[PDB]
Amino acid sequence: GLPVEYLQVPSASMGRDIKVQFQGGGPHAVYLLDGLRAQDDYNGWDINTPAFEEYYQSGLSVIMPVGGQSSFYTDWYQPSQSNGQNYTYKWETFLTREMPAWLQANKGVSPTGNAAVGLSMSGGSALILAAYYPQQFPYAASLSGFLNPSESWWPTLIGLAMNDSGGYNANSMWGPSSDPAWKRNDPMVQIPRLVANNTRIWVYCGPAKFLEGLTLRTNQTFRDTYAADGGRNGVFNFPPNGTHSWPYWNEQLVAMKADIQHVLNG
Repeated sequence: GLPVEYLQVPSASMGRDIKVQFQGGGPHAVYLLDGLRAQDDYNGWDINTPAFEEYYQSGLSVIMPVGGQSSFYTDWYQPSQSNGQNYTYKWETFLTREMPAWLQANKGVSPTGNAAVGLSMSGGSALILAAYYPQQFPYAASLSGFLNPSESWWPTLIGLAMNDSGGYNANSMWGPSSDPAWKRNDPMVQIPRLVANNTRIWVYCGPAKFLEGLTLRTNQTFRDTYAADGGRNGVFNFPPNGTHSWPYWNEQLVAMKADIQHVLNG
């Protein structure tokens, strides 16, 4: 393995340095993306789980970016017009070009053959990353993600969640919900890409009752649509007693370990 390192990785596009938590152990890597309330000091996976301990000696490096609260790890249209953001979020640019090039040049981490693992806001992001960058991400996991952001109740619920996580503006990110950027970044809409790429996908989920019914309809509709579209490379875990929380999110990270090992490492 490797002692956990704390890296400063420059982002030309965002005009600043992005902190990155890193643990070596192999040329391919698991990207652990954070949730809606991503803090600026440490990645949620490291604050809350033994994710590093669990992938030590796995044959895989672990990459744990820091920051990007309410960013959906996407390239925003503009700075958030609401909370005085003085720059434009460009996290997709960062994760698909700037971080991997840094990591290949300085550490020999391969820019292809990796896994994207996301939760909450980045669950969908991990699927979108694999949909448009299949060489970089043959494996993607969404744990309690927004599988259908562009549809029905979700744009409002996302906008309200961002409002409540740092005062961010979904309008600055992807425009109003009629904007095509909403459907470009909708995992449900991009299922044919996941099917065409033969991406290995791992999907978990487990007022409040209304909210559960919304996620249940959305996630079952996702599963249904993936299978109807020819998907053969998915795992869908909807345990009744699973929760929307770090211990179950970690339980899923552990359960897919062997899965990621076989896919990325043959």
